[PDB]
Amino acid sequence: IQKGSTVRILRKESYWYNESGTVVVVDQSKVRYPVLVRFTKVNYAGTNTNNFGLNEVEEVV
Amino acid sequence: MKDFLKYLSTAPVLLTAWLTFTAGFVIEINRFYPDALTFPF
Amino acid sequence: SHTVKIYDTCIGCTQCVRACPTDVLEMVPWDGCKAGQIASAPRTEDCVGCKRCETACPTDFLSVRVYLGGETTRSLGLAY
Amino acid sequence: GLENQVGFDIETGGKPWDPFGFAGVSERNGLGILPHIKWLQESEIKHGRTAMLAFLGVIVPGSLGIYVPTYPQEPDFTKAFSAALQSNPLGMAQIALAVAIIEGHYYAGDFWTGGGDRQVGAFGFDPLGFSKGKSEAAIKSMQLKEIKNGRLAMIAMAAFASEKFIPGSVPLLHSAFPTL
Amino acid sequence: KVFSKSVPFLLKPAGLDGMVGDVGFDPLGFATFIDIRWLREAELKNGRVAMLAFLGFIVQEFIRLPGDLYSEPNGVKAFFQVGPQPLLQIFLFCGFLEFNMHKGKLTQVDMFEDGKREPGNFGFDPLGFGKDPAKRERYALAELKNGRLAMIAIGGLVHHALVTGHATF
Amino acid sequence: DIGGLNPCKDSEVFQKRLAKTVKKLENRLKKYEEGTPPQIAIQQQITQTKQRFTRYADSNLLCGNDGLPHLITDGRWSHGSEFLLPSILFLYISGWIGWVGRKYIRTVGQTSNPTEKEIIIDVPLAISIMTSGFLWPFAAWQEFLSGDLIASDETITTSP
Ligand code: CLA
Ligand code: CLA
Ligand SMILES: CC(/C=C/C=C(C)/C=C/[C@@]12O[C@]1(C)C[C@@H](O)CC2(C)C)=C\C=C\C=C(C)\C=C\C=C(C)\C=C\[C@@]12O[C@]1(C)C[C@@H](O)CC2(C)C
Ligand code: SF4
Repeated sequence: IQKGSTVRILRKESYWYNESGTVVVVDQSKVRYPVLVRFTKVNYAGTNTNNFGLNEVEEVV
Repeated sequence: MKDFLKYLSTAPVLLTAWLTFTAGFVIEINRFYPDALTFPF
Repeated sequence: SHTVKIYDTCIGCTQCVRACPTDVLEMVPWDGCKAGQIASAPRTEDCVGCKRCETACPTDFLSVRVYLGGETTRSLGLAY
Repeated sequence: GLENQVGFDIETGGKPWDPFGFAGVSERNGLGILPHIKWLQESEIKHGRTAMLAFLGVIVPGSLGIYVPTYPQEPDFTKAFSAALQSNPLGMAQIALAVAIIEGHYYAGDFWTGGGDRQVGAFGFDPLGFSKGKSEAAIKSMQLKEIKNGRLAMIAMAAFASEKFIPGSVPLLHSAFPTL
Repeated sequence: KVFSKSVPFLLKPAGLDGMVGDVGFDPLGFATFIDIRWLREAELKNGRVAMLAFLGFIVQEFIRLPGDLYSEPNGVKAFFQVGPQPLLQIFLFCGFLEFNMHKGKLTQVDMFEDGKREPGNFGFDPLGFGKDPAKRERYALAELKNGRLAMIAIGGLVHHALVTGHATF
Repeated sequence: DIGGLNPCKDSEVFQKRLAKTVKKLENRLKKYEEGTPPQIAIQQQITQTKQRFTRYADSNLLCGNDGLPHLITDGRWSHGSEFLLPSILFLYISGWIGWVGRKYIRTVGQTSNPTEKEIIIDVPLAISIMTSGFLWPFAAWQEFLSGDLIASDETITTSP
């Protein structure tokens, strides 16, 4: 995955679970949740972006 | 008359016009053929 | 006293600490995020349960969680 | 899928006639709620054979006057069932038992989801060697003839029922079967 | 500014350029918010239906068919005397024609979605009039003008029958 | 007949209801003067009442012991104009409404600002879609066949 890639959220406790988002940036450092994904639908708190782990996102073909 | 027509395209004005037209043709059907309990055919 | 837990989804944005009305949360060094900081709850005896801390949390499903528990004159906000 | 199955001929172009796409609804949403094409084809064969038998059974007794000796002489299929149900209860009971046994042995229930050891209307049943040794195209042609005759019998029986219910629905019917 | 040729005090309307009846007549700009191909298809169909219906009036009041049902010289009263059964058959036949002539795509969003469809071009030409392209444009313009005139006349005849009741004569 | 009811054309209580309503209207009519608009209005009321009662009598309508038309909605085509035909009419109209709404939602859902086009309707596109709903029974059984009518697993689900 990279910037601009489309991924499916696999985190169950997510307002965008099973949904598709756009990767903003994948951090190359040793952070726990490097993948930053932007969504079109705001969550219940109003935010439309979140940091996800490498195993919590699945790239769409 | 470019933004006025856009204003008339807003949800409230369009809904009011559509519901006014709808109530109008319903009321006029019931005036010209009143007391219709069953299908006319 | 109520129970406050911090989860590693913390991004160290400090919004929880600066929203606590009773000085329960504080920022401590960490190496799990870009900011290098994580929230801590070392003074939960002063926790009142107002949940302002998690109203300011930007992470998806929160990184600070307040579990209401036994009540105390401090946790009940009793000036009398 | 319909391109490689018996049933289509020159009457509907060269393509399988399926205006409503009913053959392709099994693969659609749901594990299985709509019949597979195999179930539909088995229903084809069963309904067509039953319709051919019923056409013979409304024509031969009602018109030609041929009757089994100890059976009611009723040239009317809307009353013959009950008349024989009272007159010869044992015969009707044995007919029902034979039908149930025949169907239970040739059960088509795995056809709903597709699959099974049998083929569509296999049934064995080739006593007088009509398909003893034949080319594959010949067997396919015979199967197509059977299916088309079954469809024609379906149409004839539906016409019988329609004329009995709505008079005048089939114009030539009473001029083609002058007796009831 | 160009200004329209038909309405000389109005600006030239857009979207009518490559058409066979363009006189610049669109003061309300119906071609701007409605597809021009659909508008021409609708104009041609309305015109053809109106022409057939006007001829139907004139023949009906004159000739009529044998039978008690078909005995009203007035078209409006003939619509009621004939009963629903003959009219519903005409409705279903017209529906069958609509389906087969447009080959499924019958709606405003479905028709002209793929293009390759000249507005009003059903390919119907058994007698062969129209092989010469020189007279084809004149025939198209004549058909359009006759259709418009027949729309006006069909309204006129129907409303004459309503306000008088006897016939057209 | 059906359910112990009787036709309203032979229901004495139905005619009693008609007579009582007409008598009340005429008594009201007595207290006004000449061809004044109140008398004209009351006379129109009487005429409409008589017409409505006559139409209900000659309508294959079954009346109970209270002299009121009862609806036979078991499904029989004999009383098909009471429920079945209005049922078909409503199903057509409501399917039209739902189809045009769904088509508009899916059409402006693929534009740059889908939410803007929901408070500020694209009247040209709206008119285009709305007049195309007359084929909603055919369009629905042409989109369901192609699998374009139903989503499969992109739909969101809660935690459990
Ligand atoms: C609950 C109903 C039920 C069930 C589960 C079975 C199960 C079975 N039957 Mg069976 N059967 C039943 C009723 C049932 N039968 C009835 C009522 C008859 C008529 C008397 C038969 C006659 C019959 C024969 C003749 C044969 C079987 C055979 C079989 C076996 C496998 C072949 C098969 O299914 O094809 C047969 C399939 C059917 C007969 C279809 C029956 C459909 C039923 C009537 C529908 C009931 C469903 C309904 C929703 C229940 C309502 C529940 C509640 C509301 C009351 C299998 C164990 C075969 C066997 O013994 O294999 C060695 C066999 O040859 N069955
Ligand atoms: C818009 C077209 C139209 C419509 C809706 C009607 C409707 C009607 N006509 Mg009529 N008619 C029409 C055109 C039309 N007509 C034309 C053009 C003529 C001149 C030939 C007639 C001559 C005519 C007579 C002589 C009589 C009627 C009568 C009637 C009434 C009873 C139905 C009947 O028997 O028709 C019969 C209609 C015809 C025999 C005319 C043929 C149909 C025309 C030619 C249209 C054909 C279009 C074609 C199939 C499709 C075009 C090609 C396609 C590729 C585009 C009914 C109200 C009867 C009536 O009630 O009398 C008062 C009657 O006696 N019509
Ligand atoms: C008004 C009208 C046309 C008006 C045209 C106008 C003003 C044109 C003006 C111009 O041209 C000039 C003057 C100069 C041009 O340079 C400029 C413009 C401005 C363009 C047509 C009506 C046209 C009206 C029409 C076509 C009505 C047809 C009605 C039918 C067929 C009815 C059938 C029924 O009534 C029965 C028979 C029995 C009923 O119970 C059932 C039904 C079915 C309802
Ligand atoms: S409740 Fe939330 S906000 Fe109030 S003190 Fe305890 S932690 Fe800080």
